[PDB]
Amino acid sequence: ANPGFLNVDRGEVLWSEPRGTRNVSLETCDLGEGPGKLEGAYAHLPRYFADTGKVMDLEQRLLWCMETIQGRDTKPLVAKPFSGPGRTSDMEDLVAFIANKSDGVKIKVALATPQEKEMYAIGEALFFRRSSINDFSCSTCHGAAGKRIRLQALPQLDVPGKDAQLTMATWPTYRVSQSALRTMQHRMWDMYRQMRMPAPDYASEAVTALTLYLTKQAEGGELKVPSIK
Amino acid sequence: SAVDPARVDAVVKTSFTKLPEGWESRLQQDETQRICSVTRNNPSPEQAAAIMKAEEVRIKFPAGPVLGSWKDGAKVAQNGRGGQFSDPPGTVSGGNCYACHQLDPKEVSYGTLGPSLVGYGRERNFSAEDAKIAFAKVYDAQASLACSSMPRFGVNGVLTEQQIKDVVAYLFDPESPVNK
Ligand code: HEC
Ligand code: HEC
Repeated sequence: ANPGFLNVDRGEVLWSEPRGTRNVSLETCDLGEGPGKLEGAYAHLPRYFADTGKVMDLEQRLLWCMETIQGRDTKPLVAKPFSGPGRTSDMEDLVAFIANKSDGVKIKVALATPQEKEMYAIGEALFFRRSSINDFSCSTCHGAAGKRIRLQALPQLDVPGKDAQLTMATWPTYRVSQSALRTMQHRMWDMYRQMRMPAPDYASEAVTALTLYLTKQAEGGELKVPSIK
Repeated sequence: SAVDPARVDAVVKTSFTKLPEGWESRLQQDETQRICSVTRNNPSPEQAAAIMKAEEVRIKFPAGPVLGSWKDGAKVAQNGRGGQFSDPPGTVSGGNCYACHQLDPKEVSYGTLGPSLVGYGRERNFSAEDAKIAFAKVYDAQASLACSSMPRFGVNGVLTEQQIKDVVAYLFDPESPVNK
């Protein structure tokens, strides 16, 4: 029914698997919905975490847990966050699994503090921001309806409504043309890559700022994750 | 208003730390990048006007004619590689017009973010003067329309004078599939 159900079941392993100097699993990792509780947590991500004092996506959160809870050496992961042929990504698998624990749920981020409203704003700004040799912005290709790049149609993401909901409901997803499950991080990387920008930092501020905007414009979208593309 | 602060710089500055040699510049907006971003690509009349004044002066025209090579212009139109960090050194850049435009009427893969350019030359009676207009449009589009979604190809160093000569020919050379 979907080749992206490996990552689902590979992410299940790592969540169970004790690792690090402290050698515990991420079964007690808090994702916003309380410790251990996986249900709907991605449908409410990115969000503010009191234990750091900032807004955070799924990956920035996992990584935090790896550091403090597990004591896992995250440095090799922030370096190879996106899988290859013959090499998984324990950052794309734990996203598949955690995302699937939010399957059938509706996307529901909320601007509830000074940190989250500020983040969203800055993400709105980064969405419109023109820069570099091609002058592109995301809003250049997501700034209207019924438009397509070559043969592939474009989702409207500068407004609330259908396209956006459906988009964030179809991420993370499995792309066959790469035969790999991919996360919002990689998409953010791929799009800045093709905007002729420098390569954004994996799990950086800018990426997570964008995601919140995209996810807030996606409100109501009923997660069907991980998808086939 | 939700006055968005200069906290956008840091968020970029601090989130874009892996930079290929000489790419810090790719983060800093020029004054016509900055207006188009702060107004969501909706300039006001006065806003649009100032841009045009600064953009149309930046346009250099060729020492010789406008028209170049439509057969080599077709190559500029189809190439969507170039400028990327993922791009190996020596990668020849294109204008990639096909991404956003219909060009060869026979061709079936084309975007609809930009205007149909099918028969552009024929529709403009192959006028040598309207080709100057199409040249200065490719060299710098924001010279004629402020905050336009077409890349300022020639002013941003993506297209060479000669490539623009070549891609314009593709729109204007009567013997091109675009004009047939
Ligand atoms: C080259 C023009 C272009 C630019 C620039 C661009 N996009 Fe895209 N976008 C596309 C195209 C084409 C697709 C379809 C590819 C796919 O989803 O497999 C797409 C797809 C997406 C998707 C996934 C759609 C889906 O449902 O699968 C997201 C999310 C997205 N874009 C957001 C962004 C963001 C954020 C930026 C700014 C970093 C951006 N885009 C910049 C053209 C563009
Ligand atoms: C990233 C999107 C994009 C790309 C790439 C692009 N165009 Fe455009 N183009 C547009 C849009 C949007 C307009 C309409 C606004 C304007 O006048 O600038 C336009 C306008 C034009 C026009 C004038 C349209 C008219 O109304 O008569 C011409 C001619 C043109 N482009 C040619 C080209 C050529 C040649 C290339 C390849 C070098 C190219 N374009 C690449 C998006 C694009």
